[PDB]
Amino acid sequence: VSTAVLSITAK
Amino acid sequence: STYSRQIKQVEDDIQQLLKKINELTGIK
Amino acid sequence: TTGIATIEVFLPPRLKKDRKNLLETRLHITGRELRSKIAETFGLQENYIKIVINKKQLQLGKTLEEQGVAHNVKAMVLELKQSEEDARKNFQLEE
Amino acid sequence: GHEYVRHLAGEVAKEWQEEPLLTLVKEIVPYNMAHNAEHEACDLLMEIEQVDMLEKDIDENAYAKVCLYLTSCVNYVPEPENSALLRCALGVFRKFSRFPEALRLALMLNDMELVEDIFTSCKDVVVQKQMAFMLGRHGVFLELSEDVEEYEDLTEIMSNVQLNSNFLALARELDIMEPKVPDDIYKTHLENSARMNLASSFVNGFVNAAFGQDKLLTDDGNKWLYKNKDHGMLSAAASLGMILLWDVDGGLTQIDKYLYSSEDYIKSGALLACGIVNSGVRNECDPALALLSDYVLHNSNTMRLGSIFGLGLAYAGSNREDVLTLLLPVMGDSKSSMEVAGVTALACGMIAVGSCNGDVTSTILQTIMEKSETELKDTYARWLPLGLGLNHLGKGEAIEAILAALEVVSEPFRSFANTLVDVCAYAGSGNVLKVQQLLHICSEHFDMGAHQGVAVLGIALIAMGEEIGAEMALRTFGHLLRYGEPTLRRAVPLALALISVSNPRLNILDTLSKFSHDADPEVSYNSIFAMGMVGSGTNNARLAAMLRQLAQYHAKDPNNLFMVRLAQGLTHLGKGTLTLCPYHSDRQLMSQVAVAGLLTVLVSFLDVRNIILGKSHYVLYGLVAAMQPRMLVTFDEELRPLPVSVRVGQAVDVVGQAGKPKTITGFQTHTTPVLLAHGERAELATEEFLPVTPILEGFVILRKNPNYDL
Amino acid sequence: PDAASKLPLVTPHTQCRLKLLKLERIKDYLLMEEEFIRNQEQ
Repeated sequence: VSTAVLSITAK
Repeated sequence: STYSRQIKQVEDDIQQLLKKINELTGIK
Repeated sequence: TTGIATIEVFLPPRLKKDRKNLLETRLHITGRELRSKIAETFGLQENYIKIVINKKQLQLGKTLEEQGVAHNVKAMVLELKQSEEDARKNFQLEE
Repeated sequence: GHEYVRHLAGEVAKEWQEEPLLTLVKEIVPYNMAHNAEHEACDLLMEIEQVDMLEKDIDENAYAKVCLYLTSCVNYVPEPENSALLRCALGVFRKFSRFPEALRLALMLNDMELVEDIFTSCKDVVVQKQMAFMLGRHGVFLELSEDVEEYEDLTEIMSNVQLNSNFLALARELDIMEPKVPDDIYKTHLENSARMNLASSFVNGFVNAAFGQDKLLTDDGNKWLYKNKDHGMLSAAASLGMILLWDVDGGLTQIDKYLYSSEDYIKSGALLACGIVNSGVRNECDPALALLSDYVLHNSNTMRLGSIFGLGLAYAGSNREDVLTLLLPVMGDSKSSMEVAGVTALACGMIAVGSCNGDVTSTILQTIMEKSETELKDTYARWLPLGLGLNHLGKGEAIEAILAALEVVSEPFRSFANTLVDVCAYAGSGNVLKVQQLLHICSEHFDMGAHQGVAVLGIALIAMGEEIGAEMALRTFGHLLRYGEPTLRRAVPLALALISVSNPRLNILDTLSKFSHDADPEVSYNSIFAMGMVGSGTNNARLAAMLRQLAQYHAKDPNNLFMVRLAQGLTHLGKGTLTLCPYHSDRQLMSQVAVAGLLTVLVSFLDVRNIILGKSHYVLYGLVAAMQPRMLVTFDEELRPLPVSVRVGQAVDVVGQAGKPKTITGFQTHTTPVLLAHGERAELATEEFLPVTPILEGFVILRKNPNYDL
Repeated sequence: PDAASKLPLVTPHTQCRLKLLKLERIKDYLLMEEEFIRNQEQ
């Protein structure tokens, strides 16, 4: 589908 | 309360994700 | 000094003595002699203990010098439930 | 206006990410110190990334709150803010002369030079004694210099040479010196082969661990020792060293009788027992290196099997150059089987855990390259990456080059090694990105899917850092067990055991009990062993009842019955006085040795059919590396026991709310020589004594309070 | 209570960065759970 954007990778 | 809006948004996202998890996994 | 090495002997705690004892000796004496000396001065049975010297085992047949001992090296004394020669015998009986 | 300045600080933090700002923060922070709103000030410097001058504006009455808040935020923030937060909190502690809690943060940082500087800077000999106690519990040893005052006592405390005597003093105090036969655990009279003998040997070792007395082996044990057959006869002798754990003088006395055996299995089991006996305690004369060194290159592979594992357990978490140089050539030896190579990898990883040793990494990589693909199909090859992974345990981004070195390796062993080392590098970090990668690995269904079990185990190995990730990983493990492939779900019980070892929480025990009687034999064995591991050393009555019911159910299945007996032995480990949890100091310090041992057992359990149930059950003795006592001793200035009244109860989070909130709830008052369950804190009931360290775990030193009896 | 939907108790109750980080960790694990379940169902 699509890699879920976690809080850490949000940068 | 500088994080009040961030905490509220994260809590709403948590509740929505939990509801989606329950819907996908069944448990009813 | 003058061919005197003070081995740092570590006795078992069951013998309630000083944990670390200095013991001066010469270096060309054989392992059996060293075993007998630590047996007599610290009061243990000569054939009922084992010496761990310089992170290795004490070679009774070989002299101390060829084992690589030196100054201020440590020797731990381990007591034995059975002596080194009759333990093999009774274990051979236990076959 | 408080609200106006709060909004101004929030706006300043917002625009910083996008000269007078420094003045604004230098005025706002002292205000928040004044009006007891410390955490808002901490958030300000956290946002604008100037936690450096926060230290200068701390008073004596608020250092504890700011320090606790800063430390509690580290588990949830990524690098490089972890190091900055730890160093700032450590500097604040050091400025206030709170040396033990500064050494705790230094140990968290894994900065050896900083730890040595903190230890040396302190002038109070008693504080140095307590800090040496914490270092000995953590497995960290400092080579102090001779001019340092009280060298002998400090080194003795750090080397844990007095651990056995103190543990026996506990056992006499709690009148639990009486040995327990495995029949007392089985309770077969209430119930309405070499395998069972081996299981009973393991139970006998587990229950009487570190006690030094036994009704079954300290007697004429040759009858019981020969009652086992073949490789089980390996482990029973090794179990004799488990009863004498931490007793490197008496234990080696009781093992030396078996060193003269003409039987190879007993001789190498006794060598492993010698290694086990020296585990934890750091003797100056190196007896384990004296007894087991001559058998690392022996013709018999069993001789090597016992010796290498014993040397690894004895010198685990030591990074000793001599032991590593003695053990490395064993890998490349032609006569060394793949079993011996794997056990050498485990031992070298345990010795140099978390040290990123260059020689160990190079040798393990070379050994992996030299092995052919058909050789790599062997499951004991799985121990080669683990020893590599243990080499970089918790190091994080230090494995990328290693990862590159692993690219040439053929598949599916390349994927297994990559996942194992990637997991070990981020052990106890809670990195949600790494757990996301592991879940991506576990998502693809498929021999080919060997690394999926390692990924499942690594989810727990990363989420074990803190409780939020732990419970979230419990939910994730439930999903994996529901949707996973059989190879995927054979590791979920192992992950559950790893994430809650010695913590018998009801939900995990129920989850494991549901899958204990499962159709797949391997998941059943893993679930039963995880029931044992989760309640290991807890003496849980309910868990014992479940295990007895399972023994009734699995009576006709030798493998399941063996696993049930193993779980029963683990549940009563050390007669309830030992814990396998790798986290101490209020579950904030991760013991690399304990993690290494738990990994050695659990990764090997990924092939429980051939390793644990086969000829390699001795790997269970890796749990010895994780065996620590759930301790609370109060010592006087001269280290003599000091019975004091303490309140023990479930730990309660204090961060946030102001005042002096109670840190425990539902507590009871006991004299100090008491055992602390997982998650249980203890506080001095009276004010007669002041502890040297805030954490009342392990060995604690108390000083007379001048204010008391004023 | 609600069984599967017991989430961990975040601390402290007062709004701050630490509570935000804990709640974001819970959200991250829930997001990973959602991705894993959506991948396994299909």
